[PDB]
Amino acid sequence: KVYKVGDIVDIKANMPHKFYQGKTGVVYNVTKSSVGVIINKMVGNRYLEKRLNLRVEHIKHSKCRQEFLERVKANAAKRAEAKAQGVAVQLKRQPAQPRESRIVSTEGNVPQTLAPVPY
Amino acid sequence: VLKKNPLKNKQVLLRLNPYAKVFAAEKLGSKKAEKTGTKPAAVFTETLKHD
Amino acid sequence: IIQAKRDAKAAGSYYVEAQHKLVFVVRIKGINKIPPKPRKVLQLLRLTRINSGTFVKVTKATLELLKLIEPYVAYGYPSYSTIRQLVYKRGFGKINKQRVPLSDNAIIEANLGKYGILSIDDLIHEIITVGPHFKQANNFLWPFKLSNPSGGWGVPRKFKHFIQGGSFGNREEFINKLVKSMN
Amino acid sequence: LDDQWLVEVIDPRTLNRAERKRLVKKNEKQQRRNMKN
Amino acid sequence: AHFKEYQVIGRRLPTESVPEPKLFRMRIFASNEVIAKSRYWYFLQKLHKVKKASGEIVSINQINEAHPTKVKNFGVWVRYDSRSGTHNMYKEIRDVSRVAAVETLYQDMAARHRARFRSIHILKVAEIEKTADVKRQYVKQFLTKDLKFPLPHRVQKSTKTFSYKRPSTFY
Amino acid sequence: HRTAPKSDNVYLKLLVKLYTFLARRTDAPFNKVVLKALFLSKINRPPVSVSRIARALKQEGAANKTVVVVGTVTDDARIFEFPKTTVAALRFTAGARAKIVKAGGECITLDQLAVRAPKGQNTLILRGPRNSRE
RNA sequence: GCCCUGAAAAUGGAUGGCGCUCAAGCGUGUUACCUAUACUCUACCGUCAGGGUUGAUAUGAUGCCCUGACGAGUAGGCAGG
RNA sequence: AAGCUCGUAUCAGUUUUAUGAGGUAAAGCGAAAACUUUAAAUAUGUAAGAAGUCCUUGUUUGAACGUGGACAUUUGAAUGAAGAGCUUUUAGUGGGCCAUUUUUGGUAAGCAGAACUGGCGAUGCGGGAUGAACCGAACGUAGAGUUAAGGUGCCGGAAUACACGCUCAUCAGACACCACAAAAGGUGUUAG
RNA sequence: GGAAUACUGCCAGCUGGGACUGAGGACUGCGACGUAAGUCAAGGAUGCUGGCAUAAUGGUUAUAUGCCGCCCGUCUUGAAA
Repeated sequence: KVYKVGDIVDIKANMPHKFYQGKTGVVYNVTKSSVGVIINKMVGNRYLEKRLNLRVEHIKHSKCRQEFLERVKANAAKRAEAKAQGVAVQLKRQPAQPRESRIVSTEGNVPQTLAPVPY
Repeated sequence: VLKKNPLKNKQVLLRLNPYAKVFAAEKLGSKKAEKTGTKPAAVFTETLKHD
Repeated sequence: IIQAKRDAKAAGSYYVEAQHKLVFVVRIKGINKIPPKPRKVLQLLRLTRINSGTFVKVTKATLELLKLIEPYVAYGYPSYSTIRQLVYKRGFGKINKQRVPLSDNAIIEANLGKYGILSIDDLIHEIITVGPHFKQANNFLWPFKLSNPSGGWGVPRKFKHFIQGGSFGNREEFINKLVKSMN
Repeated sequence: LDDQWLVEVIDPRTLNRAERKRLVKKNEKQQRRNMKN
Repeated sequence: AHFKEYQVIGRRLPTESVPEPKLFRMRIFASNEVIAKSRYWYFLQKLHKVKKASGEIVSINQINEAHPTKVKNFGVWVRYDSRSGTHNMYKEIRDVSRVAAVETLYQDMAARHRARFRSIHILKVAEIEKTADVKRQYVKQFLTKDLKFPLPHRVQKSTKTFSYKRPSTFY
Repeated sequence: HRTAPKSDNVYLKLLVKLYTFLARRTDAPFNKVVLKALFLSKINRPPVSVSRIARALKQEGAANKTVVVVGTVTDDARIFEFPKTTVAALRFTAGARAKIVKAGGECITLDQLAVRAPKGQNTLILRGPRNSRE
């Protein structure tokens, strides 16, 4: 397991001393024992700078840029289709839309009415 | 120099919406709708009447 | 819409409608003693003062905002008659600044004839049918400055939930009564 | 300190080992001079 | 407020490989349609693990009274979770419609038991058809043949602030 | 972000009133920037050497752009050759005044430049180094 | 659920007082009504902001004209009188 | 406060989306609760493109670095916004109260220690009889109209309104209350 | 079996009563109305008529009534006295 400088890691302590517990920063230092991970932390309304070392079997290499690495390549994948066609790609990520009107049949499904009968 | 509200002062309503003239012509808000005899299915009646 | 309900009942079935894809929100609570987390949100809605009012394209992401500011506002779905008046009586465009009253179509076409929109009713059509240029069409209008309602509020104490006999929350259809009272 | 899992601001934990090795050997240095006199 | 009675149907949302769940339906007394749906999902959490975001309303309808003139005799189950653990309560109301009966009950429960509108489950409101199934005393009171009773001490509401007559109950 | 210059010179305010008439009604990018330099401090109007002009004429195809300086023009004997060009500014020192004319160049006030170039056509603007003094 | 008891002094006294008992109490429902420097509208002042305007003959161009939004405030800081 | 150094498309006390972790236990059901996948909200981090990517195939098959070329704005979620940095300089002010939220330790009882956010100070105005902290409330000058909180027997402006029930007190209650005397007593009543 | 009404919602349906406001000052615009000429409730009020012509309105000044309103300044920020 290799850590380099600039890797983005998250904290998952495999206790009760200190708690960040799921917080994410970047790596600046590597020695054989620990690695140097530096962390933003607000005081007042201003972010500080927390150099910090951690035993390397408590810290995981974070993947959070995963979908973004896909989606730039996905847009270019759709872009290759986009030159091959008279089409708008609609490459934007969209919010979830409110859904449609539709008819539901009570044919195989008689509405089993209920109450706190009790049961 | 002054905002003349529509929905009164009909001249400023006709400053907008030239269609609104014929809206009051064909009277278009007291439009009648025709009736159709479409009774619901009886299951629907039961489930409403059901306790 | 009426016919689909009628046909389903004759066919023994149930017609649901589509979810209402447009809301109208009015700020109720005053300016002071607000936690910062909602008070950031009202500034995103241009709800800078009491009884200001605007529209929201209903998304998932927008819907989470109303769960945040629920004790402070009221909202529902507007009808055509309700939308038409606020464009008419309280509509104000915005030429670079300056809360410009509408008063003629030529102002609108000078701004949104770029987007095809050249009437006043095109804009109204772009609201109630949430269309391709809704964001600019909503952003064009000034936030609506409304008066305190004529008949009053109903409830004696406002700040309980509308379900629980208060004022705030969703009132999906009943927002149409309150806006005309505040027009 | 050498076994716990974070730091809160070159390794620091081996320094804590080093400063005791001063103070352990400071017993050992002060051992000798009283063994002389 | 003067309530209404509501048939409310919900079907929690069909997923892939689960189309068409079983269309649950309750009878809701409430003022308007908004409170009813709000009251609706509330029961659906207590009964089992469905939640409000997980599902949708199929349809909602108002139930009129089938005979809003005929005087009926109503039996009511109410249980409520006070002050310690809950307990049922069965009171009988001679009344006109279903929605008429619940109104006086909420007037009754807020009179004696300090009972909130949230505090109360209406389990079932049943019409007693046959006489001599009515069990309470005071409902049986008004059922005897050819009932007559006086009004004693008839006050008259004055309109203006003075009168000249030493007015008397009339009589 | 200054609107009117601090100096109570009358003659300076004459040029100000002229270019405001130009900058409103000539829609050329030149006339505004010339006006904007007229509100500057003594610090922000640094003196320009005659040699810095001689750098400019060495550029490509620009031996005939009428170089215009808002500030003042100073002399510098470190150069020796000097072109035959057309220069307008506010102030010429006596060294600066003589060396241009003895080269054969012409020395002009800014108002005549406005007459000759209303839209500032075929001109050139220089600025002296602000970061010289600390 | 209400009800009484469920200790508490020492000038004369306080649900704010009067008093009020199918309340002028308590719980609850319904509308109606009263009202702030709050909000809607208009006028006015003032600041800021954005536009326009040497063309003589006539005027102050730092002027004029159009348009808008704003107006709490100690220590303090600036401007105009 | 003075400036030019920006009037760019750059940012945000915000969500969404993916990725996180506390799995708190609630799925649940497996092999005989003992799974190991997985299902929520409770608050929280990180990320969301133009210096953006590929290709060319070199350096020191990968990887870490590179030469060069191609790919524009439906250019890479929502929503709101011309106020981000600079160089200069420089007035005051650095100890304090109240509340909520977690969290740790507590005892006659009060608490104590942290972390966080409000309010107060410097701030009037309507209400709470009166009040630093309670409820409401965006302070130019006036006019009109509508309300907030709170009220509508009489002081006192507003229904001795309507509707159903309950209560009689030899110092009832009109509220500080979801606390203290408080756990009970009573042939007082009412409903179960 | 056939109707009515309640309820809720709409009308670019009609009509009455009240109260407050009258900014602005050649023209231009958007309009509508009319065959047109031209007209208009269309980029902010005009018309008609009376009284008085002075202490009449107004001002100023005493005083009464209603309602509100504590002694300033300094110092500790609160019993903040």
